[PDB]
Amino acid sequence: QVQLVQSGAEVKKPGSSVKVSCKASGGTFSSYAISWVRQAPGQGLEWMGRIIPIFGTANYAQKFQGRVTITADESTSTAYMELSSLRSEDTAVYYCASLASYSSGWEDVFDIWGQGTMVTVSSASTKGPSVFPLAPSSKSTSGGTAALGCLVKDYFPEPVTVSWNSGALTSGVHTFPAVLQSSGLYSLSSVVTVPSSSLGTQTYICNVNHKPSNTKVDKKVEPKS
Amino acid sequence: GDIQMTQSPSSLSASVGDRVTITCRASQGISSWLAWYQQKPGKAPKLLIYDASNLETGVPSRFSGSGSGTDFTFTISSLQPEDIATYYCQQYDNLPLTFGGGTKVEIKRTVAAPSVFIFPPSDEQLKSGTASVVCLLNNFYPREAKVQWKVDNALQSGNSQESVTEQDSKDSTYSLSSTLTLSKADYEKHKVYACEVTHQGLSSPVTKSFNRGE
Amino acid sequence: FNATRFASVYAWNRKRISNCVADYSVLYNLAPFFTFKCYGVSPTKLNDLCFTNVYADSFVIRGDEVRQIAPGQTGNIADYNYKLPDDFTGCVIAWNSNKLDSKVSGNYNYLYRLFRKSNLKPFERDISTEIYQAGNKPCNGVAGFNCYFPLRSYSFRPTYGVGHQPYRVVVLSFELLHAPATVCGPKKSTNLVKNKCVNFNFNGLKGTGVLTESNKKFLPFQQFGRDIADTTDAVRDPQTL
Amino acid sequence: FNATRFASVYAWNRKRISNCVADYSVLYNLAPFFTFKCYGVSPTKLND
Amino acid sequence: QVQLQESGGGLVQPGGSLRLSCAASGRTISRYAMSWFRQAPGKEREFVAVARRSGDGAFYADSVQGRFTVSRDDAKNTVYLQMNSLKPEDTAVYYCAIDSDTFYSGSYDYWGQGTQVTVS
Ligand SMILES: *[C@@H]1O[C@H](CO)[C@@H](O)[C@H](O)[C@H]1NC(C)=O
Repeated sequence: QVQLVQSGAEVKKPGSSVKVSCKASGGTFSSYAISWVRQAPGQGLEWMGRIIPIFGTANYAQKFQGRVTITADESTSTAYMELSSLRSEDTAVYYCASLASYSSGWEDVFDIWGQGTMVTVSSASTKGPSVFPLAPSSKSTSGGTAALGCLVKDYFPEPVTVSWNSGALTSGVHTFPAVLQSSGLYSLSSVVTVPSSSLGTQTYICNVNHKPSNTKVDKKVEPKS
Repeated sequence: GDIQMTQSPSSLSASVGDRVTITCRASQGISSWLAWYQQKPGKAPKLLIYDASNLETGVPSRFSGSGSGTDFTFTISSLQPEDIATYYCQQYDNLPLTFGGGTKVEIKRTVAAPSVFIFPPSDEQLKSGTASVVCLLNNFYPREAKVQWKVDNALQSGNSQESVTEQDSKDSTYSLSSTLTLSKADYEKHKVYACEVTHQGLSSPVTKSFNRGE
Repeated sequence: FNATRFASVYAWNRKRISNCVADYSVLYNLAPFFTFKCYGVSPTKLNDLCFTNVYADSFVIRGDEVRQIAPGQTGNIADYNYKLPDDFTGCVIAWNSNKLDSKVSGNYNYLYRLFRKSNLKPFERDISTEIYQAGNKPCNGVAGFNCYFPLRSYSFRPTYGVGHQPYRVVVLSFELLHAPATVCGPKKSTNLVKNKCVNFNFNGLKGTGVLTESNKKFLPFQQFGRDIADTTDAVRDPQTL
Repeated sequence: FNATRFASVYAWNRKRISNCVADYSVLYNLAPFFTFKCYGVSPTKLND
Repeated sequence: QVQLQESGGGLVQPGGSLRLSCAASGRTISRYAMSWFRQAPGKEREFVAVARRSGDGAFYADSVQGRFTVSRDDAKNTVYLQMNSLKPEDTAVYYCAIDSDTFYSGSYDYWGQGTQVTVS
């Protein structure tokens, strides 16, 4: 068997340079070569360059020539790629796949891929979130149920995880994709629908976690009339 | 110059069990050096068709493809629930590889009316000197619907942000929300906040609003 | 011949051909079939012969390197990637494929070894690519002057001259042993004339004589008899046995 | 190869040789020479 | 304003099939999709079907998906509708409407004219 494993998400300011890696395991390194693919939020795939470590030949896409550099070694059985002078547009996911079309029959089709590595470029730095519940109105209730929600704001960087009753409540739970402020801080929203009679009699709480700094936050939700 | 591919149509919608097709084209006739990928939202791409007309190991017979020269076609014999993803064509006639624009396919269903809700801000938020109002559309279909702001019965624009979700795998519906933001002074300037909605399955436009004292 | 994906000179692809009616006019009639060299047989006579088995080997090599694809030759291809028997009987067909198998500083699909511990036996194949050690030092990785990597790529670039342009080659190995014949030409079979001096052609066995109902008990596996001096004394009819 | 008088890549040195025996097992293959590579011609052909 | 008209309908027998048509002239036929609507006497509106520019199949609500068929004719600026095995629910007035939004996936509902159906 053959597998590739990538590093965790990395973040740094615009104008800096980002290093990424992905372990190569199984089989033999002499039979491996690596590529690099991009996936920024909300569109399709994109390709950066190609390397054959054992042949020493590398190539980069015209839109990445000079800015990107690819290296690999057999002692660690790993490939390293670097990009310099990041723009805000460089916020994307990095993918390395066992290189393709290298020989008789194997085709320029990426067969085996890594798990990925998210990178974002912003002027903000690591800090915790701000949380405040929503106050749903009684008159807005429909179908004998009330919608409850919480907001997470002013945090950076992602990931951020949100759950209701620390995961004990899942029916009617809805969450929206995050957004990025002009200040460089991310935001999130989540809601849950429950019967108007169950609330109050049973406690409902929204739980949040900013894993990059591991700040645990939980807060209660209560409608008003 | 670099070879650029065009994928048509850009979007698709078909119910489970229906025949669907996807096409990808190149500017100049490539020597059948094309492949196809499947990528779930945020997941690693999966190889399905490697040669112009061959299937990868373990790929179901549900998938097939053919084509040569400039234009190629990718067909599925029967759509299935797992098919909510984006498929990309990859051309490798020459090293300057390009990736297709990607075709997004979703599950078709019948019209579903939205559930409409409105959120007023809380005191903890107001004490920061800023205020916001959130309007919600939940579990509706087709794709999108309008959300409009009519604070003080007067239309407003440019002062709100919107976020939307993916397809709901449990019922193939969608949800949408809009968030209005204002400063405390401008927040107090107004006296009525209203969110208006219009959707295909509704008998008439829907309005949700609240006054300052409630 | 139309296989869009040909194999490298090393780990060449071979297809076993049997039980077919072979028409070679579709091949040598085409102009782009640049070279049609046959050993032990002529291209004109192929359609009139029968073969017990046919093996079709294919690969991609340099344009000037096709000289090495011949019996008893010596060199990189003739010794370490593909060697033909000295008494090889068959045909070697090659043609240019630069338009199909070339990319500027690319075309890494086709690989070839440069040296081997021992010369490959005829029709021998070696898929392994393990690092070649110098013998005087145990090794597990590439180390330059020792621990060599055997395989290397042509790197066909359209800018190359004809001497280095990729050439698409196929080798048709034939076996001319007597019946049973699995591959035969499109020659039409006539009626069986008996008890008369006639010219006969039994699966390419041409001669003149009188055909008579034999009374010698051939075993089921025997389909052709010989007398003293290896002369053919009896034969079983391919149409009615 | 042991002189190290090259001192630069610009205006690199070149040599022509005749009437000798080239023992490549020693030439350009002692301990200091860490890496090696070849193109077109195998290392064995150098000796033979 | 934009003109519009329908044809067909009228008294029918339950359990049969019915045809309807709608057409327009002198204005663009693509940027707004042509849809159908229904209204029971003194009750709320119900959307029936609509056909887009691409003509990729049909589109229905819950109550009409299993009994209706729709089609459009760009070369003639007309649209047709189908009903199979009419039911007691088929005592109502339909309407021909345009999804009045420029090249939009959704729609703004506006109806120009309608006709009656009555199962006897
Ligand atoms: C030879 O082929 C013909 C035509 O198909 C058939 O009628 C006949 O039985 C065959 N004879 C033998 C011995 O196969």
